Amino acid sequence: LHAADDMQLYKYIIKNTAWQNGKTVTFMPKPLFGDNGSGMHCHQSLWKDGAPLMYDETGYAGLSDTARHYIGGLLHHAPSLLAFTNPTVNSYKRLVPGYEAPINLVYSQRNRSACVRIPITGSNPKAKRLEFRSPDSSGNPYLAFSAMLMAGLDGIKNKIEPQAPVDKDAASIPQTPTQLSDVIDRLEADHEYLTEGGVFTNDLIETWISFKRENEIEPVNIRPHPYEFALYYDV
Amino acid sequence: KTPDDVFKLAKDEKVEYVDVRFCDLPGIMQHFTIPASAFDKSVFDDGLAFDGSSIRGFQSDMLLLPDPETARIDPFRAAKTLNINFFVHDPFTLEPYSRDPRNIARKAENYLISTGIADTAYFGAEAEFYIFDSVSFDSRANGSFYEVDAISGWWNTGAATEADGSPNRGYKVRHKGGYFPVAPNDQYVDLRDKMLTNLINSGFILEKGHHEVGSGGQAEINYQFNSLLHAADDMQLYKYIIKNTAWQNGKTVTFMPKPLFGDNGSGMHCHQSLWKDGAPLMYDETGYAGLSDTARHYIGGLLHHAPSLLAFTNPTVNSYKRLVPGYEAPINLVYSQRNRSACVRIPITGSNPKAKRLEFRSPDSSGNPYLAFSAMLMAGLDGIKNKIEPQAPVDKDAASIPQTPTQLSDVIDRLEADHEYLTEGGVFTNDLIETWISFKRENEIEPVNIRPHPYEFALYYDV
Amino acid sequence: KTPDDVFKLAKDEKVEYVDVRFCDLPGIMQHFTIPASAFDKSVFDDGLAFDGSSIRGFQSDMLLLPDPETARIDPFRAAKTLNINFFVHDPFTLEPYSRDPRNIARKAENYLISTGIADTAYFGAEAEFYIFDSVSFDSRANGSFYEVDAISGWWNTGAATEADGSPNRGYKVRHKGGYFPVAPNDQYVDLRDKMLTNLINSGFILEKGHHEVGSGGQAEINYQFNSLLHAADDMQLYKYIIKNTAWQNGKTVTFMPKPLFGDNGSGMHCHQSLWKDGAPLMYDETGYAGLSDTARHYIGGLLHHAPSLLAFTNPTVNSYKRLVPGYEAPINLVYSQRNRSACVRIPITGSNPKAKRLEFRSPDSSGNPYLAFSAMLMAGLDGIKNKIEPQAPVDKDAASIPQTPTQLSDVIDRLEADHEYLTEGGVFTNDLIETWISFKRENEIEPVNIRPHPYEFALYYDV
Amino acid sequence: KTPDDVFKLAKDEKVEYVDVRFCDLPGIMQHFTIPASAFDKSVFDDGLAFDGSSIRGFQSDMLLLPDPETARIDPFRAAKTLNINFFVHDPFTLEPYSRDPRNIARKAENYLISTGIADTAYFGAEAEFYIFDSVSFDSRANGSFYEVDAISGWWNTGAATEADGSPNRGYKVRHKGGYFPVAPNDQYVDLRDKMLTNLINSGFILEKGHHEVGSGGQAEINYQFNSLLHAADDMQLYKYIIKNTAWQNGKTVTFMPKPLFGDNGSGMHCHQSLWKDGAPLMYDETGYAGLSDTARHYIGGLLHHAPSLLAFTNPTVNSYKRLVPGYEAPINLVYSQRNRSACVRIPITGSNPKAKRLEFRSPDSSGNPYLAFSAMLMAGLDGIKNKIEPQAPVDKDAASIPQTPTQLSDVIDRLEADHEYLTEGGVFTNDLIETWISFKRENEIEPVNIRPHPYEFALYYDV
Ligand SMILES: Cn1c(N2CCOCC2)nc2c1c(=O)n(Cc1ccc(Cl)c(Cl)c1)c(=O)n2C
Ligand SMILES: Cn1c(N2CCOCC2)nc2c1c(=O)n(Cc1ccc(Cl)c(Cl)c1)c(=O)n2C
Ligand SMILES: Cn1c(N2CCOCC2)nc2c1c(=O)n(Cc1ccc(Cl)c(Cl)c1)c(=O)n2C
Ligand SMILES: [Cl-]
Ligand SMILES: [Cl-]
Ligand SMILES: [Cl-]
Ligand SMILES: [Cl-]
Repeated sequence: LHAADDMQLYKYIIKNTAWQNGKTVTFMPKPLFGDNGSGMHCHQSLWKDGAPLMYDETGYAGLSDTARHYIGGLLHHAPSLLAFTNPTVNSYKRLVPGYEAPINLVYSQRNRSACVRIPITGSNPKAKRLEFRSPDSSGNPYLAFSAMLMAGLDGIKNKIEPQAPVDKDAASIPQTPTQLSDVIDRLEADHEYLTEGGVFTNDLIETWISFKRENEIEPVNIRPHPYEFALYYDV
Repeated sequence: KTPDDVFKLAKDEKVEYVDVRFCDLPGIMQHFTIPASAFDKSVFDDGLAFDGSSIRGFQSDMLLLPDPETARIDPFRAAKTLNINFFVHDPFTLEPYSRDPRNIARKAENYLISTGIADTAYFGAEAEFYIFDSVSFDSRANGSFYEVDAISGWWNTGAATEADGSPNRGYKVRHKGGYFPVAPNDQYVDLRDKMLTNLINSGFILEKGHHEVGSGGQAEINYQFNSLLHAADDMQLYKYIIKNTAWQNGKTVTFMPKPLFGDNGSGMHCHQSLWKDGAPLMYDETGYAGLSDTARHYIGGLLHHAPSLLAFTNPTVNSYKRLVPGYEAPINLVYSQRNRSACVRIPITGSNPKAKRLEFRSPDSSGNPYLAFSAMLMAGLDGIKNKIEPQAPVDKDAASIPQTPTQLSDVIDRLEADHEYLTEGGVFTNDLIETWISFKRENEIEPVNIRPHPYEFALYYDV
Repeated sequence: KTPDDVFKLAKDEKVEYVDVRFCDLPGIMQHFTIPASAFDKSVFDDGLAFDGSSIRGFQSDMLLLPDPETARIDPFRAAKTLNINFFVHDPFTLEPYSRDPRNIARKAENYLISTGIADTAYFGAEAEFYIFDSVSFDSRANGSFYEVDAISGWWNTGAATEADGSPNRGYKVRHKGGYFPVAPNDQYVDLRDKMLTNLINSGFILEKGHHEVGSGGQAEINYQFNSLLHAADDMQLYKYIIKNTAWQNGKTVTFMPKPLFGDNGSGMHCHQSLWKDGAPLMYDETGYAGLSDTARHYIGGLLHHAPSLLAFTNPTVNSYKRLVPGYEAPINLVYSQRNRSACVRIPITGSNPKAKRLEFRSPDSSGNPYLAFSAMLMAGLDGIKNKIEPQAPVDKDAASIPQTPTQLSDVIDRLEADHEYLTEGGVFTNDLIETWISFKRENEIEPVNIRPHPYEFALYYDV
Repeated sequence: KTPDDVFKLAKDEKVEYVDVRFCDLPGIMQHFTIPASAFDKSVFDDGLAFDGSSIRGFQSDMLLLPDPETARIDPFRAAKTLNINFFVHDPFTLEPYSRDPRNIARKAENYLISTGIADTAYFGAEAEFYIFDSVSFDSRANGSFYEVDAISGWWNTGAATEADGSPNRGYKVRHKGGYFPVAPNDQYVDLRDKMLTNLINSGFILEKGHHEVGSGGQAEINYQFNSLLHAADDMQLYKYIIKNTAWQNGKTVTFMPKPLFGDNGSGMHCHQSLWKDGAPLMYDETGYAGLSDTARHYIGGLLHHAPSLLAFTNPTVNSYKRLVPGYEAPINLVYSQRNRSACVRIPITGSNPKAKRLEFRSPDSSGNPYLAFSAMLMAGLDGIKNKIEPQAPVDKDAASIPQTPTQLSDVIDRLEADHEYLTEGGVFTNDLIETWISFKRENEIEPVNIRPHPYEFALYYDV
């Protein structure tokens, strides 16, 4: 909760420092074509009774059973999870099918192209964690962090096993969907994990799906893109 | 029309040049020019040699053979010129080149004959366009824009003076209740008439049921149908004449499906029928809407293959701004007689068997009529061969009725998954289909996809 | 054509002035004018005297003798004028001046005869050019620029209004799939036709295989080949007609190899063949690609001497912006039948022996066709005399294949190291070759070299 | 200087932030910032972790270790900041990363020791720069420009008013006979003094023989030499202080070799000497110009390896606009005592053994001093190990004397062919040299090569 509060305050302070100094800031995922997008890397760990739960010397990359299953949840639910972690049409201009894009549904230790990265922290158990790389700053950190935790928890409860990790840089590796409308469809089809313990309600999820369809997806869709004039004016 | 007819036309009209025209893959006509004195019998017999990376459009020698039916005097070129369309052949083998759209249309017609189902496929097209005064656009790292404009555009009622500094005289607003008001609301009468005149002078046949229509800056002139290949030739010539009549009169035309947001898109309604031994095949008093078994099965093919068929009939990203999920949009995969919202409509023609036909309403003018008409025929023919039964027709205006896909990328995926019907008889080749899929993915779908949309800034700049 | 033919043309056309033309070293035609009334037999017999620092281009008296085959009515000059090309002779000795490019082309033709190898060398050239609306540039102590522009240039899609304040009407963008679209995409149709018409009226022969082509602002009109000297005369006249047709219609043309960055360069494909006693020498059914021993050895010479040959066929710094190490560039020192990437291509002409020839693809229009065609013949002749065997031909599209050098300074070095083949029969003299090497080094290579390039500021200002 | 010294400086100066600096390959310093409160002993012992695609410059985790000798208060940053340079290490192995220029300089120093030839290599550099008021440039399809400007530039004597509309007050023209006139001809006195003051405040030592000099917009401030690595650190800090002193006073500085055509280029004269056990190794009364065997052999190495050495000392395309084949240019591969035109000069220092050294005059400021100094040492050390004998020195002012290559592409070729001396002791690795060769070819040489130069339009538009 307070991490999300911190994010809101971060954005507030960044935007207003700029504003007071005659500038203007955007957190939108992709304001510049042919230049770096803006992402939000999310580090996550679970703790119990003041002790870390993610570490195990014996597991791959120092990961416990609980950690691996959490990852299992993230990767399995990713297509729907992006409805909160990457909630805008503009998000999918960053998450693009042919680059360094964190769109590959695998976990890794070296591959700066996987959804989930395990930062190298050595043998210090406290530092062990997972970094979800896909998200951006375009939505709601309260909802995004919550949704991530719910995916992880569903992964633990159902002992979901993730695909084998990939440490080297074809059609074998699954992708995150490439459009908001697709991820909204996936959210509609698979939101059971979010309703566990009444954290998200069906009512809220349906509202979110409606809002994005009617206010965001469709209004962009019906409006001719300037580049369509370059392509097609003279057909 | 024969070679001798063409030479006679050349001599009578005192032609100075001959323009050698051939169609490229996306649907733009290409040309080079030769002196009339070099246009003789050896052009029809041996053909014209031309560099084959130039004929192919990518970076070997090709041979061009003229189609005498397509010969027309160019009404725009100062030097008296005869335009003729050609087919692309391999120089060694004389084989029709498999990626020349005109060959594909010819192959489609020959295939029809070879199945014994019919001997002629007739296509009639009604194509809309917009007349503008100006267009500009660009796409940069830090920004993007487009702007189309017209003196009489309804968005200009507030202008203090026109672009040339002359006064605003009004008569711009579109009213409820009537789409086709008389002058001065109609501000394009004389220009449209010039287009009409040029079409009639260029051999277009306008008779009963053919008209010139205008609504704001939008217009349409329809004309007599033709057999498949020559119907597509007619469409190319139509576009050529409309664009250049506008150009010569200080205007600029677009056939793009959706140039204006919140205004009518531009469609191409395609009428189709099959004929054998001078007799129609679509009629039967006893069938629904007067349709024979052959007609119903053709419809079956159209509706079944529609998701992939749109890759040719609606081949651009901009197409899907017209085919939009919540309007009057011809996106519903049903056939009907009253519903101006179904893919296939059966125009009401009474009991005259000759007039019976089907109108495919989804297409637009943004692609290649040679490929689009061919693709439509192939869908229909696969429908007949496999006796495909269409869903029950719908004559009344929920989740029950299937839709056409809503994005070019989706219809390209569907083409990839289901193009078997197009390869029958070698009309389309797997090679060509794969090329078409690549081209649309790399040059159209992806380049639009990676570029932020202006409205994304309205929605998201301040997230 | 005889002197009497020329006098008859002068009298029939009511010529008022005769333009005395001669070629300078780099390749620009020079002139002065005399009244027609002073153009008589004594011009052909004795010649015209003219100050010989003026004829030579540097700072003695020279004599000019007319070539009757080059006589043409000037279609641009208001006062009726006859243009004729001349040879430069020493007044005392009547010796052909060794630095007049026209003499060098004549010497090349006579040398051919004297070797007994053949009696006629035919050259066919296809030369591209760009049509622009404007050009400006300068080079100062603290800055430098150039800018070429055209209303219809693809970089101008975003212009609010045109340079004259008229509205932007679009149709500027180059599409994938087709290089030669019809109007209105083709925005130079009428102007190109005017160029074509002027060429035909000026005695150029356009028959089977000859065409007018346009792509954006780029164009080409090819025409019937000719014997070496007169083929080069034809090229000079071609450029003259293209440039001035443009000029009279408010445009400006350039034949420079590479005016546009990231767009097609302008090349000059050079077709060549040798003939003896009215019969072709290049054909043999049994040889690869129908090539005789004489043809293959000619190719051997072209490829062996290519690095030095480019000093005349690609004689400018700007040439090497077209001949660039990573493209479709005709820079690969091989011959081929399919590979549009080899220096020498053998056009496919079937079994007709007369049509067999070789196409040297590397050259551009930036220099001197008299010197370029001569230099090409000498390379081919040295190849025959020494029976030089070319590498195995390549019909498929690594470090194995040798390249043409990539800079003018390199090819000038190679010319300095290997010009023996040019001095055979005294066609080129050592004196001339040394002068050419000096000129290019001091006036072209070095002046470009010492001037910072604008992109160096992008790369390095902040180092 | 020790870690404790640095902490003491941080505390005394009330530093708010620490700037973590590391050098990229081409030679620009990179940084990120941490709060001062996180700058403690664990920074020196364990280092700082940072994303290793960010540290590497291409698209794994890297560790950064501070060099206490490089700590300096930033005089420009409003928040009180301490700048420190770092070495890049692999996190797992603690191995110095082989492509961090700072490590390379360190490896060079350690290698020297390990050969027993000497224990310390001293480098002194004199680097010139230009002060301008403005710069702009671009590179587009249809045109290209750059423009640098200064109110007092000699090309501006004719200006009716200055850029701000204030009157032209003259005193701009450069006169014959004196390069360093006093004010008001000298229009940068106060700005240069600010630069001088900032250097002194930043730990630069200026004593006997050190000065501030200005000529038009050009300037130089030299300062006490240092051991190799730290001399390169000093150079980076020098450039930093010059550029930002200018920036804070509304000006803009460039260290590019040749910003002005027909005005002095900007060079970096590099003084070098070897020392062992606190004693000089370069002196010998008996040798020519007071040079020991070790010195002469070092020179031998420099002159022998110069063609490849310039890949680091003169690493840009713009470098070769200064090193031009017909001037005072330090391009002659000889050593001398009087000839201000030789690569290596021996400054006259009399019989004081400590002062004896060699000045390499060819280099400029356009690259990476860490790599340049290292490469120079390696050439010298290869010269000593193989007792390379240099050509006879030249004290008088033809084709006898060898030149440095005249183009970056040539020196890159020479580096590719001869880089064995750089890999001795693993100072440079083959991997790094290949990367450097690729980088220069793909990002610098080729991009300049493919872009038409403005002067080509002057020369060739009308061919
Ligand atoms: C009226 N119409 C249109 N137009 C409808 C109005 O817009 C122009 C096309 N297209 C038609 C028809 C049309 O009537 N038919 C049927 C058809 C076919 C061949 C013959 Cl000989 C005859 Cl007499 C009739 C057709 O087969 N097609 C394709
Ligand atoms: C078609 N062509 C072209 N053109 C190719 C198309 O562009 C213009 C030049 N150049 C040719 C040829 C060409 O055919 N020949 C061979 C040649 C030579 C002499 C005679 Cl009498 C005859 Cl009938 C044929 C040649 O020797 N040359 C040089
Ligand atoms: C005067 N100078 C310059 N400057 C010349 C004027 O511009 C600044 C560099 N650079 C020098 C020298 C220079 O004197 N030396 C020799 C040297 C080396 C070490 C010691 Cl302890 C001493 Cl006392 C002298 C050197 O080794 N280098 C590198
Ligand atoms: Cl979407
Ligand atoms: Cl799409
Ligand atoms: Cl050069
Ligand atoms: Cl270079």
